[PDB]
Amino acid sequence: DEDSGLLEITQEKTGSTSLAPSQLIVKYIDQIDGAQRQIIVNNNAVAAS
Amino acid sequence: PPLGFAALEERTWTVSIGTDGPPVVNARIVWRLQGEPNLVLVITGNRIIAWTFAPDWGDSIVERLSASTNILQSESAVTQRRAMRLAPRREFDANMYAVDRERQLLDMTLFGWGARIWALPIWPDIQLLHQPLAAGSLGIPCDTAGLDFRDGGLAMLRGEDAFTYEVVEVKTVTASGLDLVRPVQAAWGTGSRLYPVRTAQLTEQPTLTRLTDTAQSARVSFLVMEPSAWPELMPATTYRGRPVLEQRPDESEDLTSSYQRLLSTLDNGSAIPRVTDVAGMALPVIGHRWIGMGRAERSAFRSLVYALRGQQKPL
Amino acid sequence: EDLTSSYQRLLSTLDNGSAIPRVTDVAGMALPVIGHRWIGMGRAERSAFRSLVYALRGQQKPLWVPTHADDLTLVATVSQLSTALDVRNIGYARFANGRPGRRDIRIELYDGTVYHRRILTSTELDADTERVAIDAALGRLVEPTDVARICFMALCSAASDVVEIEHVTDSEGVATAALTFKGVRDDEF
Amino acid sequence: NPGQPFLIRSTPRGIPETVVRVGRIEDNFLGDGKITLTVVQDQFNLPAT
Amino acid sequence: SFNSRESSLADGQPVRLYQFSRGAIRWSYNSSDRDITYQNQIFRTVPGGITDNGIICSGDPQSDQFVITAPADLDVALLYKTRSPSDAIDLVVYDMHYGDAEAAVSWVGQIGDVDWPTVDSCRITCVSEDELMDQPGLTDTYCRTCTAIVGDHRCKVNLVPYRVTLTPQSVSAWVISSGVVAGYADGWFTGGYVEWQVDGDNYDRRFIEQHAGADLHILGGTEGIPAGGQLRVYPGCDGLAQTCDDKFSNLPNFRGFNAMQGKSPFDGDQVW
Ligand SMILES: [Fe+3]
Repeated sequence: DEDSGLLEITQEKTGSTSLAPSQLIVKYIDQIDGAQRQIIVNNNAVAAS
Repeated sequence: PPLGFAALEERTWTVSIGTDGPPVVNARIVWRLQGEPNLVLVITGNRIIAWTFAPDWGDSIVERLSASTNILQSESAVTQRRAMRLAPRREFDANMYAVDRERQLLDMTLFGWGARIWALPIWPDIQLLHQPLAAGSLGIPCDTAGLDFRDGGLAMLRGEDAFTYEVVEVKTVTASGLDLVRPVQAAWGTGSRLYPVRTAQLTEQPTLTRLTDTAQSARVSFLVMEPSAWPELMPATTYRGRPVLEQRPDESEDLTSSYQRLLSTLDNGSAIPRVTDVAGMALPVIGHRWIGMGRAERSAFRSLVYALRGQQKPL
Repeated sequence: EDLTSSYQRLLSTLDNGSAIPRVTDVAGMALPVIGHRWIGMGRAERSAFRSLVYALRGQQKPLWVPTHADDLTLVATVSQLSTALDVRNIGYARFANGRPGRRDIRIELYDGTVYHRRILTSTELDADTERVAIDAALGRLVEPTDVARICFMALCSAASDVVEIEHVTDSEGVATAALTFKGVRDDEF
Repeated sequence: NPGQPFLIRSTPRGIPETVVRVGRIEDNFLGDGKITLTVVQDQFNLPAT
Repeated sequence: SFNSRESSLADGQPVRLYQFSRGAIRWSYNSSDRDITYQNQIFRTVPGGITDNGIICSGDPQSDQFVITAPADLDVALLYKTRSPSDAIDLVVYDMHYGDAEAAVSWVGQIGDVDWPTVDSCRITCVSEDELMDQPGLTDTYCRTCTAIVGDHRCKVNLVPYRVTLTPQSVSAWVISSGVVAGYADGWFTGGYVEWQVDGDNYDRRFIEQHAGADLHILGGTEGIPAGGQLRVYPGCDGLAQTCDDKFSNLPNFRGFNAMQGKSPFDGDQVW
C-alpha cells in the first residue's frame, strides 16, 4: 500500500474488449498414430459482440 | 655492507628515514648471506607533506559537513530514508597570504606536490602551550576538552615561521595530555602553536592572484579523507520518545516559513488547469540560526549534526 | 588589477562512492596558469601586441612566460665558474628535484642584464640553506646584494583563444587587454 | 521473485485490493534506491475439465 | 534485524558486500569507507569505492547482467589483465546494515567480462548461470571419429596413470622444450593439455597444438608459463578406433561409428 511500501503507480493499461478473438483453433498431434489433429475453442460472449 | 660480525657482537645500524621520495614506500631490503635463507627486511609506509601555511583570520573560515541520504516518498506524505555515508565528508574553505619567504615555498610546494595527500592542521583548534616542552620529553600536557584529538592521530607544533614545526604521533588522550610514542627532538617554549592534524587533499588547485613582486593571496580548499569520529548527543529534553529542540534561533537575519506540499499533477491544458491534492497534508519548513560564543556550545552542535546524519534522524 | 595563479592538473577519476573517495594522479605533473595585463600608450606597442597575437594563433604556438615572483633569494655569493648557487631552504629539494616545470631561472641583475639558466638537481645542505645546481656558468661573480628576483620561468601557451583588445582613446593612445597563459609540455618533449 | 503473486491497494487511484503476479524486476539497492516492479493481474489457471 | 532495519524509516544504513571465490582462494571487498567483519571474514576497503548499477531479473540472460565499477588496481580484476584465468571466479553478493551482524544474499554468479575503460576505474560485467543455456544442445553426430574428448565422463578413461611431471628445459615464445618427452613417439602428446599450479589449489590449463620430438607447441603462446615451475602434461586421443584401443584399450567405450554405414538408405534407388 502507499503507506505499506508502495511509492508510485504510473501505468494503468485499461485495455480493450471489443478487440481480441472470438474463435481459437488448437492443433495437436496424437501419439497413437502421429496424425495431425485439431480442436476448436469458441467464445460465444465475445463472438456475439 | 660487506662487513664481518664479531662473535657475541650486536651491530645496531641507524636506519635514517628521509623526507624526500616516492609517495608509496614499497621497499624490500634483502639480507642475503651464505648458507642461510634470504632474510628480507620489508619496509612499508607512505610519504606525506604537511601544510604549514597560516591563513589570516580576517574572513571567517567556513567548515562544511556533507553527507548523502537519498529519500523516496510515496503518493502519501510518508518518507523512507536511506542514509548512505556514515562518516560525513569534511571540507574546509579559507583564504591565506604569503609575502616573505612563504610565497616561493608555496609556489614550489604547489608545483611539486600538487594533488597529493597533505597533513592539514586544524586552524580553528589553535592552542597555546602553558609550559615549555623539554626536548626529548614524552607527552604534551595540554587541554583536550572538545578538541579534534583522537587516539593514534597526529599533532603538529608550530612556531612564528613556516619552517618552525614538527609532527608527532599521538597514542591516546588522557584528558590532560597527549601520550606520545616518539620523543620530541626540539624544544619550543610558551607561545608555540599546537594544531590537530588530519589528512587532507586539495579539491581544486588554488588560483593565485599576484599582489606585488612577491605577494600572492590564495583561496585554498581542503577535503579530509579520514573519518571524523565524534560523540553523537541529542538534546536533553524528550517528548513522545523523541528529541526536542529547545534552542532559541537567532533573529539577526529575518526568517520565514512555508508549507511544502506534494501538489503535482496540475494538469494544465489550454482551457483551465485543475490541481488535485494527492495527500491533502502540509509539511512546514522552518529555518534556524544560532551563535556559539563558546567551545561547549560548538561541541554540542557538532554532536547534534553528527547525530542527525543528514535527514535520516528526525526530531 | 590583482592577479593570481593556479596549478591545473588532470586529476579526474576521483571515484567517489559512499564510504570514502580516492584520487589518483594520472600524470603527477602540475601545469601552472598565469594571467597577464598590459597598457599600450602608443601605436608601436599596439602593433607589436597585434603581431604577437597573430603569431600565437590561439593556443597553437607556445612561448616561455616568466613569472615575476621572488621565490629564490641568494644567501652567499657565487663565483663566475661556480655552479653551486646557494639559496634559502624553502623545501625545494623535497619538492623540486629536476622535472618539467619550475626548473628555469632568470637572475635579473640590478643593472638590467638577465641570465637564463637551467636547473639540473637540488641537494639539501642545511635547514636554512641549500646548494641548488645550475647547467653552466653564471657569467660573473654576483653577490647576494646584487640580485633583484628569480621569477621561475615556465613554458606556457594561451588558455583562451578569444582576445579582447579594448580600444579607449585612439590608435595613438591608451589601450587595455588581458591574456592568460597555461603551462604545456612542449619543446620536443 | 518472478511469478510470485501479491496484493496491492491504492485508495486515491480507486484501485481496490487486487491480486497481481510479478513480472519484470528492476531494483536498485545502492545509489538511487529505486525498486520498480512490473506486474500483471492474476488470471492464470489450468482447468482440470 | 536486517528485515526490520529495511522496514525501518530512520535506521537505513545500506552496505553492499562482494565475495569473489575461486576454489580455496577468496577475495572480500566492501563499498563502505571502513572494513567490515562478517562471518569471521573481513572485507577490505578499496580507495575510491566499489559500486554497482543494479540487479535486473527479467528472464533474459543477455539483458540481466550485473555491472561492477572499481579502480584499475583491484586485485581480483588484475588477473584478467594479461590472460583470463582458466577457472571461473564465482561471485556472491551480500547485503547488510552497519552495526548488524546479519546479512542477506542478493546476487550469485560468475565473472563474464572485465575491461579497463580508464586508468582510474575498471568495469566488470557479471553473468548469471542462466546465460549458459543459449548454446546448442545437439552434442551428437554419426561420424567415424570418437566424438568424445579424452577423459570426459563418456570416455571413462583414467588419465592419472598417464600423468607426467617434469621441469621444462627451455621456454621460448611459442615452444616449450623438454628432453623427457623426447623419448616418446611423435604425436604422443598431441591433443593433450598442460596444467600447473598457479596459487593454492587452482591450476591453469593450456592445450597443445602438436608434439614433435623434444619440442611442444602451445596454442596461443607460452606467456604466463613459469620457466622453472613444475608442470603436469597429459596425452591426447586422436579419436580413431585403432588409436583408441591400441593406446588406451578403451574400445568398448568407443563412441564413434567406424563402419556401420556411410550413406546406405533403405529407400534409395538401386541397391547395386
Ligand atoms: Fe577415446
